[PDB]
This record gives sequence, structure tokens and C-alpha cells, in this order.
Amino acid sequence: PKETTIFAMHLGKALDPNLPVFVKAEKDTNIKLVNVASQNQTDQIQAYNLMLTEGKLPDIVSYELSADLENLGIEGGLIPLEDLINQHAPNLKKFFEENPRYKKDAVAVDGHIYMIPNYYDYFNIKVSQGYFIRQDWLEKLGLKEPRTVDELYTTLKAFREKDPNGNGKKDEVPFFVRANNVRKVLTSLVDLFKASPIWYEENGMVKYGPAQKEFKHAIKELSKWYKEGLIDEEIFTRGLESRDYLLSNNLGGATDDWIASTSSYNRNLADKIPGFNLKLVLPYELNGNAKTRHARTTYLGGWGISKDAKDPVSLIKYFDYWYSVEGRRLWNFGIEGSEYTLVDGKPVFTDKVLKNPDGKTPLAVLREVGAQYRLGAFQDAQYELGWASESAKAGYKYYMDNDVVLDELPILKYTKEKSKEFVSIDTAMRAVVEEKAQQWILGSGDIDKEWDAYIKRLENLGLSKAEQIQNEAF
Ligand SMILES: CC(=O)N[C@@H]1[C@@H](O[C@@H]2OC(C(=O)O)=C[C@H](O)[C@H]2O)[C@@H](O)[C@@H](COS(=O)(=O)O)O[C@H]1O
Ligand SMILES: [Ca+2]
Repeated sequence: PKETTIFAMHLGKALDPNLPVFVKAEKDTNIKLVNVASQNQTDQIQAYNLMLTEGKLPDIVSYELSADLENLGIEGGLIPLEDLINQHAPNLKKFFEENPRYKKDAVAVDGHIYMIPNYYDYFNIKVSQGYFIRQDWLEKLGLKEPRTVDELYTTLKAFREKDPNGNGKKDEVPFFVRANNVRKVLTSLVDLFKASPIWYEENGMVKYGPAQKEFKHAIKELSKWYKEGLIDEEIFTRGLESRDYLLSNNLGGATDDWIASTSSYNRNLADKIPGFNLKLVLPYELNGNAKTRHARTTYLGGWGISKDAKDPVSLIKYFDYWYSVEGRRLWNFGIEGSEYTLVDGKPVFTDKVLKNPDGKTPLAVLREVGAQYRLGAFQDAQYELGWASESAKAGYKYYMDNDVVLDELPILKYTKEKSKEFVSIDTAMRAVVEEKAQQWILGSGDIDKEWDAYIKRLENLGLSKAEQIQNEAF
């Protein structure tokens, strides 16, 4: 009756193996997954950390933080995969032969492969988030598109104060985000100010975003915008339904979010909110700086086979199934005759995905059947092109043609001892950044008074050492 245990979460949800996509993989592979993440869990980091203190690791370990996952491999919790691939995973073997660049994302410094990344279709679509504004609200209030951060401030104030949704209530939420943890909340707020909450490249050197003066300015500005009601008062708690809720109730004025799914709302709300026009704009300029650091990475997270799995050969065959023509189509597009049909050998989505009766993104519908569930699969840009609006496709080209996107820093790989030390310092600093950034934005601490002590705290945790490690690995 053999069960396969897994730890898998994504976007705050424990994987449900009864979703249509995984029922089909179960039928095709004979693998019956049982999640050791339970259905009430939503914090993937605390769940993972807790799972490690179990007795046994589950057979398959999926995690979004790939440096942590690779450290589990280095420590022996995840087994090397390269011989299992070479002998039992022909689709993966072919994928790695055909894509050496992607193969290097998977190979650790000691030469073993401890995880299959979940790859984006990066050499086809490299942009990710873009800035959007309610063009219909600008028009109703007689305003031009703001082009700098200060004009955006004035525009958001006017959205807040001048009832652009026309209902006689002071209900507007001028700028909002969509995220399921603090780092991703900060990701969609500090880039406005040319800052970053993570590591980034500056002229061949690697630097920590939160330790920079542009991060202090971003936070101090956000704190002032928060006090004046220009950014959602619930930025940190609203969760992943923020965008659906704020847009569909005609409260949200502007955001920074993934281009294809944010572009889906014009069609989706066309009847419910006449004239709704949430429109992509180039990143607002800050003293002539036109750049954004929103770019797709080559992969996100991954999964590996634990040292405690009884049957690693049947598990590597499961990993491989997702790389056949059919398994990769299943993962990306969902079920034939439900989410898509074949027209000339190629999938065309149905109205269930493209014209959801209740206002759902096409991507939201696809995720409800288990498509696009981050594990260790290979995204296919044709799935995204199959539901992306014409304004989404023009949007990608808009950001590329204007050269506003700075490439993401690769996630770097380190030797055994440095890798353990880097992830330890990086995680401890991340906690400090998220604690202080919240207090400063929410108004319970004063950034001007506390910034220097905050810097000393990061330094005392090891900022210099992590920085040295990042620059050796670069
Ligand atoms: C690999 C994965 O599931 N990535 C998640 C992102 O998914 C992308 O979303 C879109 C889109 O237009 O929304 C297009 C891509 O095809 C799809 O991979 C996305 O859901 C983000 C949202 O995170 S957040 O912005 O920080 O909330 O989450 C990634 O995990
Ligand atoms: Ca109003």
C-alpha cells in the first residue's frame, strides 16, 4: 500500500496530494504522497525548521530556501542524486545535458547534486514584478502619470484624500502589496526607493541591502507614508488575498507585483468596476535612477531525497516524471479536458482558466488544481503566454525595451563550513531586519535614533564575515 512521505508547502499551503495534478501523477507513477506538513500549517520556514527536529526526515524534502536545502545535503540529510539520475532519470539527464547553465544551479561545491531546483523558464521570460497604477483614477482626478517617487507620493495622497472611487467614503488604499511573509512585503515596498531587503551586486562586489543608506531612506519614507494612510495599514498582515480583495472592492490604487497576473485584473473586473484600468508603468525615477531590482531568478527552491527514504530509486523516477513532455505539461497546464485542450498538439486553456466566473486570476485557477506547485519542476513559458493578456505581453517587452531591470544576484554556493556559517549569519540578520523594519514602518521605533545600533547589531551577528563569504563565492 506503500506511502511516500513528503514535506511540501508553497504559498502558505501544505501540498494536498488529492488535487487533480497529483492524482494524475499518482496514477502514472504509483507514488502516493503523504505530507508531513499538516493542513493547518502556513509558515513554511517554521514548519521546515520544526520538521528537522523530527526523528526521521520524510522521504522527499521540498523547501523554498535553497541555500538551506543544500546545507541539508552537505550535512548528509539529503543524498547525492547524480548516480540515481544517470541510471534512472533519463528526462533529467537529458535536461541537464541540454542546459549546462541550469545544471550548475543544481551542482553543489563538492560536486554532488543534492536537490532538483524548481526552474523558471528564465531564458524565455526574465521579468517578474512591475509597477501598476489605477489609470482610471488618475483620469477621474485629472492627474498625469507620476514619474518620480515624490510625484508618486503626491498622487497617492490625492487617491487617499479625494475619493477617486466616487463613493463618498474615505476608503481608498492608495498603494498595496501582495505577499505571504515580511521579506516579501518589504520586497514590494523598498524597491520603490531603489533599496533591497537581500544581497545584491555592485560593480562585481556583493553587498547586503538592509545595511545600506538607501534602505534607511526607504524605511523612513514608508513610515511617513504609512502614517498618512498612503500604504495599506494592513501591509504586513493582509496576506495573499490582498490584491484580490483590494482590487475587487475598488479600494486599491497602485501596487508593485508580478506582471502577468496583475495585468489579468482589467479583464477580470471589467464589468464589476466600469472603466477599471490598472496599468503598468516604468519604475518611478529616484533622482534619475530608473532601475528596478525585480527580476526572475533562474530557479526558486527545490526538492531532494532524504537519507531516511527506504526506496530512493522509485523517488528519483518520481522526480523524473515531471521532466517528460507529458509530466512537464501536467505540472504547467493542469488536466487535459479540464484546464486545457490540445489544438494542433499544443495546449489552449479553457474558459475555466481564462474567464473564471468569480474573478480569479487564470494563475489562481491553475494553482487550485495543483498546477504550478513549486517543487523541483521546470516551468514552461508557454503556459504563462497561454493566459497572459496582450497588455501583459506588451508589458514584458516594455520593461525589456527600456532596460529598467537589473538582473538578480545568483544564489551563491559555498564549501561545507562556510555554507553552514553563511546561512546561520544570513538567517540571524534577516530576523533583525524584519523586526526593525516593521517597528520603524509601524511607528513603534524611531529609525533615526536606532539605525546605528541596528547596524552594530548586524555587524556583531557576522555581517563582515557573511560579506567575505559572498564575495569569495562570487
Ligand atoms: C515558482 C512559483 O510558484 N513562483 C511564485 C510566483 O509565481 C509566478 O507568478 C506569476 C504571476 O504573474 O503572478 C507568473 C509566473 O509564471 C509564476 O511562476 C508568484 O506567485 C510569487 C508571488 O509571491 S510574492 O510576489 O512574493 O507573493 O510567489 C512565487 O513563489
Ligand atoms: Ca472612496
